[PDB]
Amino acid sequence: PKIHYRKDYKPSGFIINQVTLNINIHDQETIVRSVLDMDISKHNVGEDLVFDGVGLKINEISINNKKLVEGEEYTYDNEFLTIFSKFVPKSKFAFSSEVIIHPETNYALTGLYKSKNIIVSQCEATGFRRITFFIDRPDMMAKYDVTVTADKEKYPVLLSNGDKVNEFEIPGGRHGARFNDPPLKPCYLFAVVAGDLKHLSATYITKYTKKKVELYVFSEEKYVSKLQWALECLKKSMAFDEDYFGLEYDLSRLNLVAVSDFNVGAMENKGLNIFNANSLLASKKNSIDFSYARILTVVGHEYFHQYTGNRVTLRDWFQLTLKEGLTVHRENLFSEEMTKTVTTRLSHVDLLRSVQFLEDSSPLSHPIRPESYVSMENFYTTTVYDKGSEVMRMYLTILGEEYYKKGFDIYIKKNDGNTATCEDFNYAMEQAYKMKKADNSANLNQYLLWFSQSGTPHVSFKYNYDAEKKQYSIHVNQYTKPDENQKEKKPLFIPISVGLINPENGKEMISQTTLELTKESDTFVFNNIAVKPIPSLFRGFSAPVYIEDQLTDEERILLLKYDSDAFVRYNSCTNIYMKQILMNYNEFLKAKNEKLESFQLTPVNAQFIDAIKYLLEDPHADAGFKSYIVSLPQDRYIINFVSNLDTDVLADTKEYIYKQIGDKLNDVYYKMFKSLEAKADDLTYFNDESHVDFDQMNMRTLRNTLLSLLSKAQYPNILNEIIEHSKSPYPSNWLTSLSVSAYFDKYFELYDKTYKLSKDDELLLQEWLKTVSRSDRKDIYEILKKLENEVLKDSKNPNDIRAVYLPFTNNLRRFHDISGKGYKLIAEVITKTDKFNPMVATQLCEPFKLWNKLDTKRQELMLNEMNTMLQEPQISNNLKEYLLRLTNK
Ligand SMILES: CC(C)C[C@H](NC(=O)[C@@H](O)[C@H](N)Cc1ccc(OCc2ccccc2)cc1)C(=O)O
Ligand SMILES: [Mg+2]
Ligand SMILES: [Zn+2]
Repeated sequence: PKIHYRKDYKPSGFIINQVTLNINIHDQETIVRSVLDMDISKHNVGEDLVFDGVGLKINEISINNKKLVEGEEYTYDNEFLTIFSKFVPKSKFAFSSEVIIHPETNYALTGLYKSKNIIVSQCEATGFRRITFFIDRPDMMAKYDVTVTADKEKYPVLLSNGDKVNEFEIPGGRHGARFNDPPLKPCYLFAVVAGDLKHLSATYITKYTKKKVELYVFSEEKYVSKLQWALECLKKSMAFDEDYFGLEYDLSRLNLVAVSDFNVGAMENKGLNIFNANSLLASKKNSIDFSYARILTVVGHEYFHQYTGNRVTLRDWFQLTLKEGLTVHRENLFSEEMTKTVTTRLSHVDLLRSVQFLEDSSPLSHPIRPESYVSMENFYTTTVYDKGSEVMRMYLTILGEEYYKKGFDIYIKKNDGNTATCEDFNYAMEQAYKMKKADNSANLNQYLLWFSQSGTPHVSFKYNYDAEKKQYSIHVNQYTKPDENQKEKKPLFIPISVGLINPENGKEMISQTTLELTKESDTFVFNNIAVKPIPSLFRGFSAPVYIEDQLTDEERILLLKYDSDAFVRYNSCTNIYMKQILMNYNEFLKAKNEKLESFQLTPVNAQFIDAIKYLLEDPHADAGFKSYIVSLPQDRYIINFVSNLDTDVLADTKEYIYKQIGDKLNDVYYKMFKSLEAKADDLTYFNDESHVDFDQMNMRTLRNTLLSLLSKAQYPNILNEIIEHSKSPYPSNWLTSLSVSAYFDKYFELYDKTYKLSKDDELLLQEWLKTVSRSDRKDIYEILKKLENEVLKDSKNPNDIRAVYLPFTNNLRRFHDISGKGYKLIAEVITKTDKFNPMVATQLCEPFKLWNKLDTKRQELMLNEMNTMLQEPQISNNLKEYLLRLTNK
């Protein structure tokens, strides 16, 4: 397989100026006629004309309307069409082709495919070449004129990019629409949709130009009543880009379309965003709370690409983080402003430090701008997206809001409807940095290391306080562990937002301060510090690093109680838990290894338990934040701190810590579960489709977390509460009633009740499947088998497959069963899925990412399943490449 290197970028010897498509959809085949108006570029050296073209069946090809003949004048190997240079004109010419494709049997969901009764395209990154021949790379900018025809009764709604310029009838009960999109775009932003779609619409008037924009949200008829929140999210997105960035939408119309079968969450095709239904459709009756934030996130995110990705484009796929990390960052700012809850930021940090930190210490570790790739899996990653987002957010932290906005607007104005690279972004930020520091000497050259260096930096602290001098010192060190990408890691530009808390009264002792650490170590001294402070370090999580605060648990407790920054409070709690987990883990591990007949465990710090109770019982404290403090750190976060992690031992450690705290706090939890009911489950706005209260949803999160704690504990009579909860109108509640009932004889009664409530809404059924999969059941393997036989069957819908299996992979005790049966089961699913959808098969590999972090027995079991998969004669390029990289072959 071909390895592509970043440094080898060279412009094509061809230009494609105009694409004119005719897409004729029939029952058994789709006919795609394409005329490319092309030219020879200044880089041309009289090479062969080579088009990408995957799985296309050629009816004809022609140059200047002269039919070309196979073998003589072109060859085609199902991947590349080669037109021998002697037949390629030397000035402007027309290339035309007619190919046949088969969206009905395209279960890989890339290129043109059928999702239920909707025909839909997915072209990012390399899917356009599965529709027609092209030079399928994002620097080939062209104009598009697209005509789609189809059976009118089956496909009454025809959509593509641009303006609909004509609609016409065709003999045989068919009809057509022509869409012309004169602005240049890369082919990965082409889309087409045909179906019996229903819609909601609104008109948005832009802030400055006062342009009327038509907004249409589409879905199949069955679910059209689930579109209202998306439309509200879209309006919000557009207002935020105006308000924060001063950016308005440029086009007459924006369509959002929900489809049932989709490899990812959504896709920003220009004017025609296409979504996984699970990231567009929601109702209060038929969705869990999580859907509301998800739809807000995904509508926002694809909307923000209209600038960062669609108007300012990528020259090549190595710059992916410049559209994805920057767009994630824009959506984070949006969501933070929309939700007004601290849990928006904390949830993103929680993901980065579990999932992305895991990736960055795995054999898959890469910088946010990789130097090479064989498959797009090397790009579409939590590193590129989420660490990329934190790299983009660090500019805002360094510059502050006014100068960040100034630098952002420099980038937009300079690069609007060109291609840009990460260096172009850094440049624009640097111009702002100069303006802010007040000198053209200052630069951000060191900052560029965040794009090229892999691995997570470790930042550690020592302190000094001189009481006589009133002088306080923070000594900071950074280190990044060498890996496969850099043998010698350089110091990064790390911005460290800090506060100093007076431990006597909880007050801030200094103004807003961001320490700029640019060397391997530095000492920051503060004068006129009246009392020894407790430092509040990396406020807001100000750089994507392992923070080693070297604080005592008494200092962390004081921050947890009294600090002003939510992340630091959360982090201090996290750190207290980690110190406890590592200690108890080692005590259990020693008892297992030494086969001890008796041993001691270090109990949970009582003052920490007291602090949790203090916060829980504070009626002015935030319910979302409360839910994080009563939860231990994610397993995938904890794994970053333990070599040869024995999962069973970790499961015993967690059990012990949870039981220690519950033994003190269960009455508090019960009281709160009851006192929260009225506001959490308030039905006042249940039938107001547009009324979304993120604080109220966080109250339900807290109740549902507490209920789980109480049910695991077999708190007296909790089953009564569980059964009553099953009767709630909110799916978050009644599906929670299912999961927490796992600990009781009522589980299967609730399984049936909740199945019946879920079964007639495709997405709700998927949420039910997740709830069953995640259930803490001793007979979980038998339950999956029942899901497989009765519900999932041979569904190829990636939402169904992911729902049945992924939540189960997080079951620490059972997925990691020492027989290896869990690893076996998931490898079987990956291999089955790989036959028709290599992308989703590769997604299903996720639990294997930490394989080399586990105890040696499990390392061996996982490695055995990965090698079994690798040996499959029919393995896809995508899966093979992924597993080869993961297993360090
Ligand atoms: C909210 C947001 C983070 C949601 C998120 N959306 C996005 O990633 C969009 O903007 C992307 N352009 C859409 C996209 C994502 C992945 C992708 O694979 C190409 C590929 C091919 C082979 C192997 C791995 C990956 C193509 C498009 C979401 O879909 O989950
Ligand atoms: Mg289905
Ligand atoms: Zn994106």
